[PDB]
Amino acid sequence: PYANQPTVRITELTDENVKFIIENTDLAVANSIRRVFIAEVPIIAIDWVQIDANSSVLHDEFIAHRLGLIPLTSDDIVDKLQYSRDCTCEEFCPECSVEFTLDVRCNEDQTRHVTSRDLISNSPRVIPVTSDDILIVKLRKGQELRLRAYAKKGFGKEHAKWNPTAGVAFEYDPDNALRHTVYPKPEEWPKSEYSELDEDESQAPYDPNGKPERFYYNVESCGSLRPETIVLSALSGLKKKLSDLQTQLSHEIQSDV
Amino acid sequence: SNRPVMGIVQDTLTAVRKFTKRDVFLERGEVMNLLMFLSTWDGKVPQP
Amino acid sequence: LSEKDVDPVRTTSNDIVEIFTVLGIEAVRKALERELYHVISFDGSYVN
Amino acid sequence: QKRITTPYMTKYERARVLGTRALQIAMCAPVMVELEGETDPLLIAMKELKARKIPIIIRRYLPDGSYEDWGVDELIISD
Amino acid sequence: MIIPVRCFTCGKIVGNKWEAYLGLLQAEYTEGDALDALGLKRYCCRRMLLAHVDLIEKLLNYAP
Amino acid sequence: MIYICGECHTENEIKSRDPIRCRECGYRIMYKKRTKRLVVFDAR
Amino acid sequence: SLKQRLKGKEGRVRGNLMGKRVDFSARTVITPDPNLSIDQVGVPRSIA
Amino acid sequence: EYLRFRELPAGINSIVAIASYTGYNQEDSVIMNRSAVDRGFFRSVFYRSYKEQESKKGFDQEEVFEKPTRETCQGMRHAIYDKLDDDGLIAPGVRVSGDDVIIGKTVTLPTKRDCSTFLRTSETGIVDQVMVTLNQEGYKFCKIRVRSVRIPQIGDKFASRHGQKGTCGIQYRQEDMPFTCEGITPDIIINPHAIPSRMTIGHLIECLQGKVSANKGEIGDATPFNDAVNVQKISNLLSDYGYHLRGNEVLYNGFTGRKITSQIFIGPTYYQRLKHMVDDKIHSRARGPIQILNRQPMEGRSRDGGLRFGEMERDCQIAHGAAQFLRERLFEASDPYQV
Amino acid sequence: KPSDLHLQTGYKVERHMCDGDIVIFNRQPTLHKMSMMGHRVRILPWST
Amino acid sequence: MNAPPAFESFLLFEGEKKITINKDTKVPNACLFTINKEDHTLGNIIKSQLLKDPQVLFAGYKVPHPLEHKIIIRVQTTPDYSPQEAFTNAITDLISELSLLEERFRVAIKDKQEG
Amino acid sequence: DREVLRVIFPTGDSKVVLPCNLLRMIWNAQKIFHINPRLPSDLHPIKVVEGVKELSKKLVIVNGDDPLSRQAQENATLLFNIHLRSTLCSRRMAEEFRLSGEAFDWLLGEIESKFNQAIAHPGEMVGALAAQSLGEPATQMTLNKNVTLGVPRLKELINISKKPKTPSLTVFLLGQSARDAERA
Ligand SMILES: [Zn+2]
Ligand SMILES: [Zn+2]
Ligand SMILES: [Zn+2]
Repeated sequence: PYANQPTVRITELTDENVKFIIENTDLAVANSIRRVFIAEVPIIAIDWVQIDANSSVLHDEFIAHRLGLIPLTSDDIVDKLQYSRDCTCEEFCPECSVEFTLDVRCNEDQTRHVTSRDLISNSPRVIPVTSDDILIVKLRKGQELRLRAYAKKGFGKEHAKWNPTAGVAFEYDPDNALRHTVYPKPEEWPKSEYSELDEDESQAPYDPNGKPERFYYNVESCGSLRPETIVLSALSGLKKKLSDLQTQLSHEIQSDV
Repeated sequence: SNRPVMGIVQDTLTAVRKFTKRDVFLERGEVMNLLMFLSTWDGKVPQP
Repeated sequence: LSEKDVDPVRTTSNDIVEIFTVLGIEAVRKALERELYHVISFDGSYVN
Repeated sequence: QKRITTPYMTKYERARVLGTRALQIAMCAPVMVELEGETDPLLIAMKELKARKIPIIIRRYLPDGSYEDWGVDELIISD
Repeated sequence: MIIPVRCFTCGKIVGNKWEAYLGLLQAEYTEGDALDALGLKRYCCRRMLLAHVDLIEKLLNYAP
Repeated sequence: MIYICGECHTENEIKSRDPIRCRECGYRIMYKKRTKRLVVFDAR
Repeated sequence: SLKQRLKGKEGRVRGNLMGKRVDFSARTVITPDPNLSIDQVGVPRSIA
Repeated sequence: EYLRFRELPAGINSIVAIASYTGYNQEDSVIMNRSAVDRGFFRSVFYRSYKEQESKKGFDQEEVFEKPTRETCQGMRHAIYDKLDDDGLIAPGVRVSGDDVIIGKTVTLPTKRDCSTFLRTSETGIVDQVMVTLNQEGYKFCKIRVRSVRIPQIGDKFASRHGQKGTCGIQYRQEDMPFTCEGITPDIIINPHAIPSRMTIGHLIECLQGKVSANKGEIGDATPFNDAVNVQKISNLLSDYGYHLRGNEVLYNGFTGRKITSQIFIGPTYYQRLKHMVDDKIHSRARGPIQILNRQPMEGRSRDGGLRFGEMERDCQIAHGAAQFLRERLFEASDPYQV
Repeated sequence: KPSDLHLQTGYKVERHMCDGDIVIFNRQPTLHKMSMMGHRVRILPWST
Repeated sequence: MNAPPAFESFLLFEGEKKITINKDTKVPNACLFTINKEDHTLGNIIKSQLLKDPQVLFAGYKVPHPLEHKIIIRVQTTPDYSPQEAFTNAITDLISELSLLEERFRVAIKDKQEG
Repeated sequence: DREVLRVIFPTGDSKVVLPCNLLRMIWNAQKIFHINPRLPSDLHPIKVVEGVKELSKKLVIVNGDDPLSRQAQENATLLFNIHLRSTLCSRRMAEEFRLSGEAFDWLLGEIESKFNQAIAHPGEMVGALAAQSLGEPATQMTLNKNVTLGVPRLKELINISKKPKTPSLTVFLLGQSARDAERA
């Protein structure tokens, strides 16, 4: 029984970012947490595009690429949805995917902007985050885009479109008391926003017994999940990976004996 | 030329020079990480 | 070489053909080795 | 008897003796050495070479046209 | 060709900011001010819009 | 075998024997229409 | 002519006897791999 | 401004870190951000057009566009002829892989031989356009454009604008890449050892100026003989935006989250994807076709040819003393014959 | 048909190149002995 | 042409063990844990948690090859402690820390949202 | 042996290329057998003299007991034997190396073992080896009193030419002319 006893302080919480501090953790746990924010927090994104008509100046898989990158609301439906690989249905079904439609024709002289607002989902829980709107393609008069897409569950470790973060700022030891980074000229380096030093001194005095214990986070959200949901989803997902691992380890230990 | 034809080059050569400096000190965790990448290691951690 | 006050033991020509016709096949064998060694070792390169 | 060539096996003799013996083993030739879980013909030939059991005679041709027949067991292996 | 949907570096959505960015420049904003107004603080995202070339406008000139 | 005219954009049915030429404007550059078979794109 | 076919770098002798194109050969770009041994080569599955 | 480079750019501004990260960028190699590539970073399209012409010339010999039946036509290959439409032409929007027939061409036999066009073996794209018309000679003329999307891979060449070319040695995801305190990861990591011998100082200045340009919001001026621009001036500008004046930043190891002891020079640099992609160069031969005159492996990647085992390669194997391997390459693997 | 797939001693199976296969790996121009060296094949999942 | 599927880095193909334990013959009370389809995420936390155990003599992990998706964790314990027992305790300590972290983050959100 | 060396190396350059590294072999023996340089040695000086004599007979490059073979064998290993004698001498074995009897016996075995490994293998394509060994450096040579050098000079030597590009003649003065600029 040598578990840490982390404490959490949330400094800033908006609709786009959550700023918080974790204290009394190992650097490995703090790094694995940010590393799960990016790669192992599931969301719903378009991963299956079928284009019926595309007269735009962008080729078919150019369009499909953008559709995949469009963030979709995933706050609570993502937990309910199953992985299409795990689901027992056919290619797709409502329990493992969300169907999308896009049918735009340009007939006016003015350029027609095909945006995420033109994506229509079969489930109100999963919609483009913008509903300015993300531009998919611009249509000239006489050009049309007619496609149907399926959005499925996934996480950033597979493709960056399932990464829910727009930048995870991670920091520790802002005053470099541990000297994990050695400045050739410390006076030349800007103070961290979390620096507690005075203007006169550039580095905190070296701490021979110090260890990384306090970690600063700024988890910005793409929009698919609330920033606080990304953190909670990461903490439960990381716990799930460990609990799943221990179940396998228990069998291996039992199997050997 | 009765000498080796290949040696340590680029990163490893630049880093091994830094690594073998007198003032390079490694903590217990750092050392155990490096020994994971030593295929010929006998499994005995040397006295620091 | 025949000139007075000129050392006839060390006085040498870099011209291989001149050495052969004056000193012989074994002298040019040695001279050829020295001349080839000069070009190889000129930049510090070493060949066995 | 009356051999002037080196008593050591040359690197070129080792390469061909092992390669030739491996093919013989690969062609179901009897294995002179006892093998335990060895199925690669080339690794088996290495065991025979170490055990000095390869049934091959190396015939070294001299420049004058004569030859000396050496048994692989007679020659000194580099290892 | 067209404004990338996400910033290449961090994945922030930038494909809904090109028209707003152009409008701000129309409003006499400097490029730095317009990027700040759009919330692009990291220079990776500012790179996306500051260096974008909208060739799709040229392509729409050609009749389908 | 529908063919879209390269200039006036008119779908034209041309057999393997009749000449390739627009019915309306007589343009000589034709384009095959997009196949009815639907290809699946991963949005990656 | 016949003489032209035999002489030169691309001739019959130098181009087809001293050197020739061979089966069971592969070519592709090379990239670093510090996790391989010096005596290993990482090979694509398509070539394998 | 006068080269129209703004109107038709040939590159992307990349967050480039000059660091020795994992040894996968050594010797002019490059580490790319897998997540950035997943977002379209340096994604490119390869368009290849195939032109085929049906011409009738001779007393009873003619060429036509049609689907060649394995029984009716004499010549035939192990490729797939199912994609071809009734008029012998593949349709746009159809996925095509290696050993696929895009143009069905049959020449009447003096029943009929097969001259059908086979898609390039490596190529795996989608038929983009199928243009049919009359060529200058008045014969029916078809051009087929096949579109293939090229996602940057390991082995693809990338260069800065300073002669620092390099293939991609590995691609790391965003979490694996080193990050700044702001969460910025480099799109590309180049080895520091590429700079000293090459002395591409303009690369370092562009990175420093690029950082100021992105933060300031102004396109930087790198006109060569301009006293108004100095490294010190650029460095002073960078300080005003809360960065180290020399372009260094404290980076954290992405695998462990620990600060890297050395601060890494990182900033925006314009890189360009070069035409040379590994998938266009990878070539393997294992008992292919042989040429008629010499009965030796064919020549060229597009012909499934063998690699040349030339005199230099032969001289090398003589020094090795590998007589049997030399015999394999020059006799057994090229043109074994009996007389 | 498995009858033709049945193997018996003396048959040869032309199997795919696998890990540990010995190959000669060459860079041109081949100037010295180390320009061609033997390598053990390791299969890795990319095209280089 | 040779691009592995993206899912291959976290999905086990049929017949693949998630984790295997191999005794280390070099030294006593040492085992090697080969975990499939895992990366520095779990390797680092498990290694760092093991180093907190006073009965663990050696704890270390490695990714043998970035293109492969294996992590090898080497654990050496004292004679009275088993590497397998250290591994299980390390995960429980990690799970307890993560579960406690989840609870304290939820409270922080509620406090921040409330005011 | 000292006088023989003076003839072989009139310039006095003692750096040579020889099969076995005796100084490192001695260093290995000191570490392997934990030789203590401070304590007196138990290695009899005569065992050093006799041991080296026996070793020299084992290092055979030209086998045969006839006078022609014996002379070639003496000539083939002349330099190594001189180096061996001046390194494994009794004075030095007792003064600085301080090897013990066990260490010295091991040392003699290593020299024999490493010397035999150095002998050229029959079938070695030494001509191809020499061509590549003298050709690979040429790929790093530059092209152009001044004297021709690099690749252009290498051509003149192998393309032996009636008229060299830069013929020259190094003349050494014999009598007082050498040391007198006026007389020179
Ligand atoms: Zn389902
Ligand atoms: Zn960004
Ligand atoms: Zn028309």
